[PDB]
Amino acid sequence: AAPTLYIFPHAGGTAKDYVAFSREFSADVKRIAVQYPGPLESIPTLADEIFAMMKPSARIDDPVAFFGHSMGGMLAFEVALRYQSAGHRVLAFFVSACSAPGHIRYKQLQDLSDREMLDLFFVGALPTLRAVRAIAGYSCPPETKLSCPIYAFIGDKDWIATQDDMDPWRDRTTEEFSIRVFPGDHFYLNDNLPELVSDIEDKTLQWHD
Ligand SMILES: [Ca+2]
Repeated sequence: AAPTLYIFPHAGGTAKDYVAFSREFSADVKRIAVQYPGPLESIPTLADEIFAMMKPSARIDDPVAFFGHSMGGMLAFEVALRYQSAGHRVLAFFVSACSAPGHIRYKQLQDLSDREMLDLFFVGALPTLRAVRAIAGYSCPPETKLSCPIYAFIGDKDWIATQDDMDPWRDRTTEEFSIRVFPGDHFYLNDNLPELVSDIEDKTLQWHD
């Protein structure tokens, strides 16, 4: 009777990084921050794992919504697709600082995890390098779409993800699409937390009943 929002963190991001984000929401929305298990993994296989653990947390009748920042955007989209095919009620999908899924698969994911030689044109760089491998191996067919509205959010000074690469998220939905630009870089949300959350909450409760 109260919608539940699933929070998908960025590559290297934990559920603890999204405590401040979740705190900004009122009691009208339930928040479940996903914690990732962590040259063997892809976005769809990780989404299959997340979906298996996540499905029992909400009843088939329960209204659910998804939020993803950066890599979390690709995973949240993939888990939302699985929820829809399973017959769940997906209200909306909120994608932040994440490019729209590409249609081709790049064979640059067969490089060794010691990409230090190729990167030099250390342990702290491993999570970012593993994400590049998962992103270059991630593709989605043009026909694969959600039947719920998509809300895109981007930072004006983000070079990793721009309005141009976030715009094709409109083709990943059968319904409404909206894109909002906030001042900031790849982690713009830290400085725009009240306005971003009030926007997500308003839209989640709007589609809820
Ligand atoms: Ca805050």
